Amino acid sequence: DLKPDSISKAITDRLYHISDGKILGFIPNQYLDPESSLIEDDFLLIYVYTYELPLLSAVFVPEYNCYEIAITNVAKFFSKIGVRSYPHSIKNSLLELKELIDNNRYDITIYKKEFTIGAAKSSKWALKDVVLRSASGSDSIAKLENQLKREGVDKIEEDAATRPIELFGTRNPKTVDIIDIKNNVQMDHKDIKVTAKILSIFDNGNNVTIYLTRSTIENPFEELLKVQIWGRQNLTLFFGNPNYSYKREELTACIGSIVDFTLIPRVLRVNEYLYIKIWCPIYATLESLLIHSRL
Amino acid sequence: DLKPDSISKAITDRLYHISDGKILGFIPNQYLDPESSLIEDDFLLIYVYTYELPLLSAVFVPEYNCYEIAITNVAKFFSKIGVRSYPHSIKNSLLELKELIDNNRYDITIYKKEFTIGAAKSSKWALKDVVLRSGSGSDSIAKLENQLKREGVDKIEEDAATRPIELFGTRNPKTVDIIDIKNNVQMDHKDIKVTAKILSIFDNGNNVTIYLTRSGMVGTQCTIENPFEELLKVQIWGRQNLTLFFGNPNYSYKREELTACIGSIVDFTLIPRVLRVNEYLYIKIWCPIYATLESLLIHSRLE
Amino acid sequence: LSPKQMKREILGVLIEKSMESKVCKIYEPLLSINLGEPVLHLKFYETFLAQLAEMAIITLDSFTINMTNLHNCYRYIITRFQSLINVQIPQITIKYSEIRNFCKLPLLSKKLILQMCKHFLNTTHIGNLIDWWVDPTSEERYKVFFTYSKS
Amino acid sequence: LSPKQMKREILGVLIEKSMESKVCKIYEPLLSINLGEPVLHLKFYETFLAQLAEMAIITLDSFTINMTNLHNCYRYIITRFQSLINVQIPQITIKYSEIRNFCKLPLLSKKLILQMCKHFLNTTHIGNLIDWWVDPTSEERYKVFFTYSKS
Repeated sequence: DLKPDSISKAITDRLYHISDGKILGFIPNQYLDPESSLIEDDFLLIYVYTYELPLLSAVFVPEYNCYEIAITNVAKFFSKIGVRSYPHSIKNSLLELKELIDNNRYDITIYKKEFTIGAAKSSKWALKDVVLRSASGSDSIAKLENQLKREGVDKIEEDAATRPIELFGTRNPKTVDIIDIKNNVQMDHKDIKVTAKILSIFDNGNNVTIYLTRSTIENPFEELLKVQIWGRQNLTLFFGNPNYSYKREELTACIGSIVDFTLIPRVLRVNEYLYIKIWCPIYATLESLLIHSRL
Repeated sequence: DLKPDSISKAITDRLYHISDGKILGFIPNQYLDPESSLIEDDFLLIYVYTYELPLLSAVFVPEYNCYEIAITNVAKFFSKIGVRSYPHSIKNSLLELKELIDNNRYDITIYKKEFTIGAAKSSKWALKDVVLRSGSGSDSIAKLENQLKREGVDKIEEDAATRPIELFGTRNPKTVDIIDIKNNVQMDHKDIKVTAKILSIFDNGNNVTIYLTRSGMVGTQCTIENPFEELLKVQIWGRQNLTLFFGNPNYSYKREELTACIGSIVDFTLIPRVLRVNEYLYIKIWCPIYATLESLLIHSRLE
Repeated sequence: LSPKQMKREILGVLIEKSMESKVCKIYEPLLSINLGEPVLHLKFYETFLAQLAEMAIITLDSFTINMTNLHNCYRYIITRFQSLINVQIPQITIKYSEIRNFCKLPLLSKKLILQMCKHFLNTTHIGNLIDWWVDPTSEERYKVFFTYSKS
Repeated sequence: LSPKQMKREILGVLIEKSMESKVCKIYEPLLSINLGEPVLHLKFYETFLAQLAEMAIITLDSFTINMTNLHNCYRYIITRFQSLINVQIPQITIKYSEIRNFCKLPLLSKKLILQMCKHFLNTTHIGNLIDWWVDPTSEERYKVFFTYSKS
């Protein structure tokens, strides 16, 4: 069966069908990127729920209870789904995208798209077509955010990714596999460790992304882990200066070194009342990676 | 070397010497017995610190950093140490004893004293003589209780022995031997499982005490050579807990029912609790969780 | 009153109890069957508790049963299956590893997981479910089929 | 300065840091030795830290040194030995298991327990201690003798 964790079993040039899907949200967006941050191809991600999948709370987990899907051509996607202000206005385009995914459901066509992370080649789901389907029964996502509008978002924002990063204080934290992290599916609050090889580290403007592997990557679910840093204080601490300055090949210099990370779970807003779970390294600095890199 | 855990190496009928001791407190007292519970002979215990020993906190541990010592004649001890209202006023005498032990240090003489629990014979410290003594230099104990007097005892009183007993919620707790419990010296706040054989089980009025031993020993007709390593004392205090243990608000039972679970092997779950022995000083103890006489008695007639 | 339907009766009693409280007396479940004694009989009852404890779904004193792991395992089953009922999904394929990994109870057996799901499908009142069927398809997977009265 | 002296140097820096703060950056201890960029003998330093972590007196990050266990361990060494100095005891026998059991550190070795105790005896300012000697009597026990200027 097509499942958010089943890309290693997917075949190339083969179209796969998500019937009756809810587009939960998308990154980037107005909640993570204020200002009209010009959206490039392949850097727009969407997150899709099917009602067969577990529904724990307003925090969804990619590769578990939602699909992370790359948009290969934004203009076609916005044109086909019903967006009308692109590319003149990024802000109004995403506002229009929000109204359409909040109200409708879609049949979605995806395929296993090969792509490179630095030198390694891996897979990712890419969107091919989107088709509005007729309205109707009840909607668990709509019920969930109706409860969320009454109750406290405050507790979820306690785990927002920009909140400054502190050690939880777990006694003798345990080293863990990437699989085990992917199966770590609620919001636990405890320090966990992982030992992994740096595939690449990207400066994305207002966040830093670190691709990690334990192993061409046949099974990105089991063997690839994306780790991110958000926020002024967190980023300032990573670079060692408040301007996010660094030399070009300092990020390159870290590729290939095995690094032990301590992670805590954080939360990224993808819609007004919906979030995805992410992992963040604790007290990471380019400094120490760089100094360790020379070893 | 005389130590609170060294009674196994003590010779019988020899007097041992405690230099410059701080009597931390005593049991019973105002805190564990409201109203003057008649202090019988053998049933008055004092707890003595010596400054060689480690100071962890206001929660002290017998057989580790303080001596549990039995008083074998209350009236001799009270006379010897300076109590002047005994026995005309039982509770005004404990007031004078608290004054004397809070402001003075003493040179104490103790001996190994043999006493029987059920059908086994074991040892305990007993006080022979006490002598007044008085030096400059700050008192680490008084420093401790002046700190407690400012910040409060509320966190330690959460572990008072009379609080209703319930599980802390430890995720999958490990079974452990008696040696390991006796070496457990801090206020861990976690559930500890132990399998052990019941030696005896006394109703001391306002508390029940269950004496536990290693499970693989012949009957109960023997001698306990190292009570520190071999003998575990698990206690139950408080209306809620005793009512639940017996099954009655009246603490009602029939005499042969206690001695009937002697010899039975029980899986206990234990938590650390605390007995107040002075104004700002305490001793660590162990208590069984949801232990009931009925379930012991049922468990016994199956085995 | 066959041996394996005694195990169904106990397991369901433990499940209902574990939603109220995480603890109960060891013999309280045996007490709720016999009103709602031979030593050979309740040995069988304690042999079953030992088998459940061997899988870590409960832990045991001589006094009480700790149903914490049962509580959190059954809470996931409620969460998972109430979600499917409200959308009125006709069928679902489920991996046993899904429940073990979510609860971190990797010694849970196929039989026990199907019994807990079956118990919920007999228990629940919310929704329009009125019939169901469970297919023990494979070593890793089972299917559950749902039937509803309204649409 | 030498093989053993760099190890003693590092172990001592960690011990003083762990009273100040329970956490620090991996290279703070190395930087407080040198200046108080290009080096290449980091391997020895990292190798040493990893050996301590095998015993869990510290736990290790590629970015952070967690000294909680080191703090809880050295704190007990202060409490134990400062007490013996206060009363000016001439000698004591100590089982290694006592420090292990207290701090929940089964993998602590003889060498480190003695090194940590010797650090305290060279460092302490409280008392009339002036000389001391550590006899590693057995695998279970070690004896420590104290010598005082005054009585």
